Amino acid sequence: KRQVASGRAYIHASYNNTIVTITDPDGNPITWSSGGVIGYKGSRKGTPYAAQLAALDAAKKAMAYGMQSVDVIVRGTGAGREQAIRALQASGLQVKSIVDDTPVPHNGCRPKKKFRKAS
Amino acid sequence: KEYLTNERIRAKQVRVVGPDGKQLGIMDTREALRLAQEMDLDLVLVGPNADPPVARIMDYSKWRYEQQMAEKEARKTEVKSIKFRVKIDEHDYQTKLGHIKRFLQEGHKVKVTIMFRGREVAHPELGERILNRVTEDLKDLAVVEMKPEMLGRDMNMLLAPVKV
Amino acid sequence: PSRKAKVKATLGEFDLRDYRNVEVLKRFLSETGKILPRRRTGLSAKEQRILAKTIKRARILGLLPFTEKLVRK
Amino acid sequence: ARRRRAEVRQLQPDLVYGDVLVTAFINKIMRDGKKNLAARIFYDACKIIQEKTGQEPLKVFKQAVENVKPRMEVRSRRVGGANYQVPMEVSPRRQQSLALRWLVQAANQRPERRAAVRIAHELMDAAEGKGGAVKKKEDVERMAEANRAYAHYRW
RNA sequence: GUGGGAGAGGGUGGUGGAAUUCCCGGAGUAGCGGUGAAAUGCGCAGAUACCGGGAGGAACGCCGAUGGCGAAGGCAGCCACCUGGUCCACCCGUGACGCUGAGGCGCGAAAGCGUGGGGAGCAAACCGGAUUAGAUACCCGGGUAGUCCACGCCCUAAACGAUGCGCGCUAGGUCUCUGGGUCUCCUGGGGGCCGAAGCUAACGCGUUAAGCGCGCCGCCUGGGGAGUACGGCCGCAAGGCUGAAACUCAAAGGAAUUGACGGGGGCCCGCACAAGCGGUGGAGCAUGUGGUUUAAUUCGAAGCAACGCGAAGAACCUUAC
RNA sequence: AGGCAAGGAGGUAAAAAUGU
RNA sequence: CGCGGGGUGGAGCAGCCUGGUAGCUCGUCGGGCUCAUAACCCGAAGGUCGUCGGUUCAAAUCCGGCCCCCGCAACCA
Ligand SMILES: [Mg+2]
Ligand SMILES: [Mg+2]
Ligand SMILES: [Mg+2]
Ligand SMILES: [Mg+2]
Ligand SMILES: [Mg+2]
Ligand SMILES: [Mg+2]
Ligand SMILES: [Mg+2]
Ligand SMILES: [Mg+2]
Ligand SMILES: [Mg+2]
Ligand SMILES: [Mg+2]
Ligand SMILES: [Mg+2]
Ligand SMILES: [Mg+2]
Ligand SMILES: [Mg+2]
Ligand SMILES: [Mg+2]
Ligand SMILES: [Mg+2]
Ligand SMILES: [Mg+2]
Ligand SMILES: [Mg+2]
Ligand SMILES: [Mg+2]
Ligand SMILES: [Mg+2]
Repeated sequence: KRQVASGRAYIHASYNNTIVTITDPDGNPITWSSGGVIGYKGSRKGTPYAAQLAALDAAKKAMAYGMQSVDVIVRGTGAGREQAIRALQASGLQVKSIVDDTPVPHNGCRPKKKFRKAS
Repeated sequence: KEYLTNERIRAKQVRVVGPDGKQLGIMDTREALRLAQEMDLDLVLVGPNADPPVARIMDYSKWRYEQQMAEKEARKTEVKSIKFRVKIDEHDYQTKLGHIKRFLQEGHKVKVTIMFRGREVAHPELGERILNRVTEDLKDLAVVEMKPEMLGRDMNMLLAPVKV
Repeated sequence: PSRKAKVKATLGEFDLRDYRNVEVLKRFLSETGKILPRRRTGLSAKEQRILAKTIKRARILGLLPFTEKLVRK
Repeated sequence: ARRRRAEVRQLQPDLVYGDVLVTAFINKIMRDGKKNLAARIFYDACKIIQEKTGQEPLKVFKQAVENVKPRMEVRSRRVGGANYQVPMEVSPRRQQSLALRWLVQAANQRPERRAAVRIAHELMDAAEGKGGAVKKKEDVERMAEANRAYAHYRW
């Protein structure tokens, strides 16, 4: 509808779901895909295969904007981050690089007891 | 829970009861199906093993959904106990009262117990003084089904919501 | 089990405390904007600590990176 | 079962052709240890096949088997209280066995009259790409593919 | 004293990015969140994810250690300032000025409270959702106090090395940090680990002693009762410090050992499950039992290892009722 | 290409009250 | 006396409301599990919807009486 051919892909990976955002080289996201995008509601939503599927969908969507020249930024630790990456690699898209932008606090505010109990 | 929808019927000639409840008779299966298609809502066989196959012409899926919703609503309604002691802390009492009120608002019963030991002197009296006071406090929310009855080692009340 | 190089030894004699000498401290960070450990650097403990301090100072200025995102991984 | 990979039995192949697969199929068909009944049944089926689709039923049988052969199916592993249909591979011989079993099942699910006949029909259906056994196989595959989600829970 | 060192030692004044959250701006669409599964939850007023900027408040990733420091509580971004303690070399000055410490005075985490401020995250209570027999819990969603500051209090703690401080002595080896040296090895002061003698109830300790001593102070003299009561003192309170007895029990205890045990670990095994085939449970009947009747339904057998079992032969017999 | 190791993942280690 | 609302297998609750369509939990029975009990799972039994009756093709359902339950207005109490 407005096109680009070049840009990025933020793989946000949680345990509960892995979402792939596909943006331009600026930071204007055009094309995103989630677990609930591929039907998978619940546990599977965040499982590797689901993540992969989401990634594939995102790639396909991007291709509907001529998009080849995509950089890939892996944000966060999740089960599907590697699988998503693999999917992207497979896809048929011009993957620039597999950069890793994990959002790790430089000792930030006290996390929830759960993700904590880390001490 | 679950009936034969429009074309799931080979039950020959059907009791054409709409979602309205109106009889169109003993139509063919096919005729009935056609009608359903035209009317948009499915000929669902609520009694295939009957005097004509009871062809209730509502959307089956929609009907199911409705039923589900109703069921869900039914759950959300329940008994909530507030167990005092004979000796009362006033702040605590207040808090309990508030909780009871909240429960009643929500739609939920408040069975208001006390905890008695032995020492059954002014124990029952104390219980009465407590529970009755509590009732007085929140008459707007609940009125008492069960008065402060002796349970030997408890004093039970049941505050039941004013309107349903 | 780790035997490839020593950032101390691959390097010649210099001033650790010199933080503006920023090209040379870049060796003591990883590929990420992170300090290399005692075990990868192989400086004296004291020396190591001094280096770390210098790195921190540099970062605070703006000369060295505070963090990176790991590439191509 | 614990120690060794437990050896798979080599049979006398068919005395009418020279095929172990055929023998296996006959055995599967055979309930109660009534082989020289089920062998007869098998040959009747073969004859029926010949009468209809006029190829040497052995080849036809093979084709049918190939058609039913599943490659990924579902086991069941409980994980966190939830039971999962774990989609994994099926090993060659095992897969073949499964296919054979399915064929037999289909033959005995069929509403047609006699022993040979049903089997023959089933085989023909399998060859075609339709019938009961094939359908079952397809369903199994789907179950793998509907639950490809859990894959990583490999054994 | 002089010279030199290390250090998250303490305080005061600043600052630096990551992160989170919150808002503005975009770009964009059907969910995100969450979990063992889910559900509440938020979202079309357009979230979640992504970029840009701002507002903050807390906390300091990597270094990082098994490390350093303090007397202990404790202490981590970095910088500056104020400053404590300490170690070493020289052996230079001083000459016994020392060690301890009832009481005293001071410190003292966390929580707590008082007053004022702030408040992003987290988060008791609390409101929800699940979970469950129940759920006032573990799990999830929110959420106030409180975490943060200033000022005041409070003073407890597994305030632990569960080891009071000082000095002398009595094998080494090892790794470490730190200081001097004539520096592949010496010599100081820390921090660990392994061990000579010795000790110890063993465990273990073992030059950083729990060994040999000497100095001194604290405390113990069975467990509960009980850190309770009573009094006293302190405290805004919460409480704390000081601290019994009556009665009661003939144990409470520690350390090991042998087992047994564990929803501890590892290595193993069995038709133990899986894979496969065929059954029982459903039907009738055959029995044996349980139970109930009866004049008696003889007695025995009890989860596997009782139940088509003693019975390998009950019409009378057998047979015991 | 294989050899391991050290690290970082992430998955899995569900639940399940009692006793003469 | 008024008015309101209610009445469902043994107990608590949905349905009425939308004329055809009786669920849910607790208990009762039987079985399984277990060493044994609880819990757990499985079945089984069990409701004509107060009633007279009407409807209507057909009512738990729509209508009323009567019976009640419930609160309040109410004198002797
Ligand atoms: Mg000096
Ligand atoms: Mg917006
Ligand atoms: Mg120290
Ligand atoms: Mg001198
Ligand atoms: Mg002193
Ligand atoms: Mg003193
Ligand atoms: Mg206040
Ligand atoms: Mg929270
Ligand atoms: Mg709940
Ligand atoms: Mg709750
Ligand atoms: Mg919470
Ligand atoms: Mg405060
Ligand atoms: Mg002590
Ligand atoms: Mg030493
Ligand atoms: Mg030792
Ligand atoms: Mg001793
Ligand atoms: Mg105390
Ligand atoms: Mg012991
Ligand atoms: Mg089996």
